[PDB]
Amino acid sequence: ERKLDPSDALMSAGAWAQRDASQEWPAVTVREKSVRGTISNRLKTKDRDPAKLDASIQSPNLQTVDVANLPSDADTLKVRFTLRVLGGAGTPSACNDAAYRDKLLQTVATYVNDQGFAELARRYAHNLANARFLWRNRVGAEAVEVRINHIRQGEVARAWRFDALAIGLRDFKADAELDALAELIASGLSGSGHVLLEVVAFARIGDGQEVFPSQELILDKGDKKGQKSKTLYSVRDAAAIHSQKIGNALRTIDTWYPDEDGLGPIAVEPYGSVTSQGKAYRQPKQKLDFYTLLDNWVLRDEAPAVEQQHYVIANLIRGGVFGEAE
Amino acid sequence: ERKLDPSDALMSAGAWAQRDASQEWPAVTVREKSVRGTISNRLKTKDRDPAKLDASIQSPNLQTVDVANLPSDADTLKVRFTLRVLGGAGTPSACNDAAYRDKLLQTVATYVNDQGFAELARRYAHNLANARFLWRNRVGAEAVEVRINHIRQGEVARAWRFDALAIGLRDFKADAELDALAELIASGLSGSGHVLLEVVAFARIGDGQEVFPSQELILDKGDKKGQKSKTLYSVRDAAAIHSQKIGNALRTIDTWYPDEDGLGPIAVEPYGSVTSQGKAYRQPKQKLDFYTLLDNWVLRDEAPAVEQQHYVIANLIRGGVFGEAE
Amino acid sequence: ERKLDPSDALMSAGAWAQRDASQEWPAVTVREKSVRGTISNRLKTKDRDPAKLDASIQSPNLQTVDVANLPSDADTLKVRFTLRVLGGAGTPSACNDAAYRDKLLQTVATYVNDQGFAELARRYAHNLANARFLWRNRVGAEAVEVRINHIRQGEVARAWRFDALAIGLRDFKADAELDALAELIASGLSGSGHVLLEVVAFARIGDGQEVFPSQELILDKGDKKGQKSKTLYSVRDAAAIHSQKIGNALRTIDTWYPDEDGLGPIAVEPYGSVTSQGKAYRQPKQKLDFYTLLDNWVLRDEAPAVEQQHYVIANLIRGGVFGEAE
Amino acid sequence: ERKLDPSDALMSAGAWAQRDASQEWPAVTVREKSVRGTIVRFTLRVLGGAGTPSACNDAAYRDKLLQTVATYVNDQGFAELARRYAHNLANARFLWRNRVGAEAVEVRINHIRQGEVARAWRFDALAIGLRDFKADAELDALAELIASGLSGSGHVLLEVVAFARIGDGQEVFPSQELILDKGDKKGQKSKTLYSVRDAAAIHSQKIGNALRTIDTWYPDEDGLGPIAVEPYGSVTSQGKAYRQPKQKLDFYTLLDNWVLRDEAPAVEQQHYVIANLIRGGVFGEAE
Amino acid sequence: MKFIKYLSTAHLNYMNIAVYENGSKIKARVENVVNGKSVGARDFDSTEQLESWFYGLPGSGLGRIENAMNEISRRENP
RNA sequence: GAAAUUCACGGCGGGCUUGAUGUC
Repeated sequence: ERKLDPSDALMSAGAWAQRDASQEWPAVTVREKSVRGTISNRLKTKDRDPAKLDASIQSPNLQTVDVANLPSDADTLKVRFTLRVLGGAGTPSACNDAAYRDKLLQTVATYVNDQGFAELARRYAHNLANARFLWRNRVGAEAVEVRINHIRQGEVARAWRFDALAIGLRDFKADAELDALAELIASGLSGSGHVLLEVVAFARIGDGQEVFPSQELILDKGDKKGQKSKTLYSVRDAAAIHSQKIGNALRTIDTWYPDEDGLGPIAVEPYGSVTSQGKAYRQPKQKLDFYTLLDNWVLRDEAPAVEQQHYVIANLIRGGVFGEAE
Repeated sequence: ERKLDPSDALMSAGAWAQRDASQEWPAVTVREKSVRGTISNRLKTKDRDPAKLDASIQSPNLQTVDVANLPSDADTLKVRFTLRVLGGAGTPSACNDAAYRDKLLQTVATYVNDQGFAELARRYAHNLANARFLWRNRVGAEAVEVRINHIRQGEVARAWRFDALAIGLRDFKADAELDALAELIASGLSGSGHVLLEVVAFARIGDGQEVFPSQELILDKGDKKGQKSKTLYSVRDAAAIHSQKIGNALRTIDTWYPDEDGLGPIAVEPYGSVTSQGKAYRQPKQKLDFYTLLDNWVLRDEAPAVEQQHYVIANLIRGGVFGEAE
Repeated sequence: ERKLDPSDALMSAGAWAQRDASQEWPAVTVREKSVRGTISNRLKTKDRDPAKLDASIQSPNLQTVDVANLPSDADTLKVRFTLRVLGGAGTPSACNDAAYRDKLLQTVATYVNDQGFAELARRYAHNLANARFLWRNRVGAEAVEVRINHIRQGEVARAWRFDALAIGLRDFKADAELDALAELIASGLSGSGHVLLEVVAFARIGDGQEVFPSQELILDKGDKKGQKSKTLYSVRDAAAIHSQKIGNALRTIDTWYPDEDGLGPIAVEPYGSVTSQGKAYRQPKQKLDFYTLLDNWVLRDEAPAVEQQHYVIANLIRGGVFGEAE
Repeated sequence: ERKLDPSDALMSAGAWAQRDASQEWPAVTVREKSVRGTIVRFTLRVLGGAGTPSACNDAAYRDKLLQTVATYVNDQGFAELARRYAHNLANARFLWRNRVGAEAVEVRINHIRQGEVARAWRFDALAIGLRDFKADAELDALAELIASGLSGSGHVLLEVVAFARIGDGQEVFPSQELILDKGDKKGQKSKTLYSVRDAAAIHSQKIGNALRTIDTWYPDEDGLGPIAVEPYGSVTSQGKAYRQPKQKLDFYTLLDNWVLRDEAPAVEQQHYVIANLIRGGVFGEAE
Repeated sequence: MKFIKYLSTAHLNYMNIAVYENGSKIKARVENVVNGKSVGARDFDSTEQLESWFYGLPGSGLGRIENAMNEISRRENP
């Protein structure tokens, strides 16, 4: 009875917006109106050879010539402006309600079950500390991913508006926060209780954010990239395409949503090393590891094969439900 | 006597137009003239693997390397613009007259019968509540299908013109309306009585609509897609082709006509759960269900096999006639 | 146990910014505010054929025609301004912390090992003389690479700011310094002890530099160039593309980082001849030589194959660690 | 042993600056401060004007590239041969005694009224190297013994061989005539003759002025060598690799002669015999 | 059948080269990382050939996977 | 003669292109 679905889908509630790299100066911080946006300038390089050679059957004369030679190419690498020291990040992510309200229903009875589970982990289990993962381990701006390395002062002003009128207003300092643990902060509970007012269908909340790294002068960045599949024939010169907004520098939504998906310390092996991104099969793309492998019973494709008939997860539910907040 | 047709056809009266995604700001709502249209930008993604596996007989070293890696394909992502918060929907659907006036006649006597039935369900049965399905369960903008999730304010201005001159004019709020039931509304009866002035051959009516979701900033959408049949060999990189109008973002007519075909609460099994799309064999493409199966006698391919000789449907006629409003 | 990584990456800490060629006059040296920037003019030249012929199998009639002719070409080449004798170099390089903090971890235990080695060569071995390579063999402005030839007076003012407020302040004379050896200088130890306050995670330091060659009048330069890969068909006239900032003359970061990578006198063969750029496989692009060839055991791709299991490098560590300061 | 380089480069020491066409009147000659620049001559100004501050670089064979460092050490040994062994009195007397005669002011030299050449020099802002000339009082096919010409050429001896940094702010004045035209430096019409098609001779400009570019100017101080193969006193050609003048389309020192700059180290680097054609085989490397 | 390693981070299509050896030849079955539905494969000599032509195709990195897939996919070998 | 194909998923990390020439 109540077999699994041949077709399931769940809408990505709590989705996110794009980024607005535009450059400003600290103590001219509050005057973010006409903050000039940045465009990906193009470099050209002469490539050396750090690639470790194969050692199966090769020769020590080829490395002489090749390491002598130059396989040069061009790279579209974006630069800060001349005198602007702040960065800029307008990222208005918005939360959607009704956390398990599906899109597809292979069996409506299974949908009614899962909605009953949503009332279990929503009415029974609360989202204080869930939203305190989404703030207390995201206000520490893993948001600004590669640029977080040695910020001068990472100011995080997660603002919010009803309308044009902005009322949800709070200030932070991501450098004054940990990035391996979450700590008790009152205003962090104002924002996370505000997301409690978001996710569980109370008020429509789209958080127009203003995140400012006050780092340095004309330095480079780590802005979002593209691909070279069936574009490296007509170009063959640029080999790192930065994706652009309209005359600006993206940090796309696809890296950005695992800034607010890197929560779960409910990983199988580690303890405090790894704040991985809570996913189906729990794979981080960097380390090529599979926390929650098939051999463990910690699969998101097994948490309703266990919970939908057997009701036992016991507070690993949270990383089995935020598998369905995507 | 009067055997069934070996060849039948009925013209899709009350057909629909395409959609015009173009972006605007609320309280600049009325100034829809130069509302800038949106183009499906291409982003370029990497990924993990959230898909289940066949778990019957596989070597484990498959899946351990399967989950680990990057499936990195580029995805054409339609994005909103930077500061425009309203959406935009110019969808001028037009109603055609003469609801059972066929295109083909395998027996003209059968055609005369069916026209007699059209006078029965047209002169005898009225289309007040039929058009109140087509308004009171379509002004609630199932129209704007996937974007309806957490609208800030879904403004529906179903306008109408004689000519260049626009006279049929009425304003709504689809968020101020139900999407599982229909309620008594006077202006909803102005529009539905206007469609009563449309369908049954009184005045030529093509309803230039202006539907505005005032939702949020630069967020994504759920715009209409394409296919990868015999285009995934020369491309193999894009795997979700959004169909475009001339420099714009379609929501095609094929999803749009089951926004004004999702009426019938005359389904066999459910009560108020399912406002399905009234079709032949009553199949919704999502749930893969067949309301009105062969085993029930509720088939559109049996309603004239019963009604054309036996005259008994008794107010399931409505979902046996809107089978012929397509 | 603890096999080598199939995937390693280390972030380029102590990275650099771009250059600002803009022209000024000496004894108007201190007034660098509105120093007018320079734009690489397009010289257009006619030439001889200084290239040697291939001499294998060639009819002698060809080269008579060849050297008789003119293979003229445009060459975008920058010129100084008319009365401005100083140069100008605003290069704000910034140091990043956490010298071996990786980006990728094929084995986290190997990462823990290498961090242990970072505590060895960081807590055990010090970076006084390492930063005295990065100052005492870079304040001597190998920075201003090709323009260093016969400077009138190369003034190096390596300034530094907390914020907009500049506090790190010191003055130099690169012509008063060697470019084959490093000597004991107190203020050079102020700057290098300041970089000691940078690299090892103490204070965020981005050094807004003002380097002034007081050389001569309207002379040319040696400013940074581009390439002619798939741009020499539509152009075919310019054959030396100088890369530009916004209306200015770049000296790009890619030549600039081997001004502060040319340290290592820990090369295999020479003694005081060659201050090469400390790299993987230690290849200088000019001489096409491979100091630390495969046949020597002085490879950066063998220093952890030796040190990660065997702990013996003995003060060639420094040119095996600044292989990982990139 | 010691094979030739697959990659050689030598820096253009003794390079040059741009020209400053600006117009003045003779006997108002000394007052060159606000001499109005030209964008045709002007109406009443009879002098020309030439501020060309060329600067000499040291270390004549100090390469930029080293395909073999031993070959570089050889060539530096040769630089000590033709520098310590052979002197540059008469080499710099080519660069003065056959360049103070202002082949400098190339096309405008035709019938100067009085070509005054004041090759000045400064330590700093302070100008100390100071000497006056008359290029019309000098030959342009031969070099003659002049004491002040040896002051300037001995000053370039103090330049080239690493003694003092010398950038010679020059003031060369043709006192020729009134509103006449010139022969100022030009441009090209490659992929600019479609959008324009009307101008067909683009003069290159400095900032609101009239260039004579460095590319014609450096063969005013490269036209030295009377060590050409065929002629005697006819041709003071520009000493180059393969010795080609762009005018006559001739190749003095063809492949068939052994007088190639791409053969003078193929001979000298292993065989040490050039014998005073060295000078036009070394000023091939002063570029 | 006697499965071995992949070729260098292969999808972008939920597809791969997916090399796995035969008893004498080697199968490189271009297939799904999902359900197991494949397109045509190619059987040939060892890794000393496999890397040698796989290197021998144009494209930069991911392009070798790409032109590799369109090379196997328009197959000669049944 | 008339059909909603989908929801959704980090791509990155480094790099001395440079050396010098007459506009017909």
